[PDB]
Amino acid sequence: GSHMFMPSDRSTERCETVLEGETISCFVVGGEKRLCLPQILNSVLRDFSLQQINAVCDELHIYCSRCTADQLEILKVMGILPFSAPSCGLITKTDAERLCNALLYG
Repeated sequence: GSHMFMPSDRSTERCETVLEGETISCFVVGGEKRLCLPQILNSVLRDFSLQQINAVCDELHIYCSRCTADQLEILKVMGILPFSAPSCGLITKTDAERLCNALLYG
């Protein structure tokens, strides 16, 4: 058992937010919505190269976190990711908005 060692709460539900016209699934962590990165890359930023996206993320000091086992499962149950997805990155709402703004406009 891990509970006796005082583990932190895990994600138990998902939510969503609208990013540049697309509804993206998220998990609230630390008071901020964390957006499913693959979903963004496959929709709002579908026509941008991963090289450019990555380059701009670095310039904006955007850190992409990794889905916990619980978050990965929830996204799969929601049909957002295939059941065979090995992992999934997350990006904060603020970071995602700035990234899309930098790429889509100006």
